[PDB]
Amino acid sequence: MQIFVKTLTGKTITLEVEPSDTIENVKAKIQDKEGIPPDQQRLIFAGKQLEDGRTLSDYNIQKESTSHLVLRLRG
Repeated sequence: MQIFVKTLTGKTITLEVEPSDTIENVKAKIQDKEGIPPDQQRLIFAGKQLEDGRTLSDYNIQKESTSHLVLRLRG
């Protein structure tokens, strides 16, 4: 499935993922496109920060017809 990530400029990128993928795995894909290491990424979905050891399904991100996440820089 596809997800959209609002980057630090207010623009977006797209990632291809699976619902059971871990948050850490998603951050690795964001690092590939944006050059921000996973330890400096904060991902927000539906107002909640996503935890590295959790999966996308833990947050029901796949239930939305369009999956919208927001990237913030730690610090």
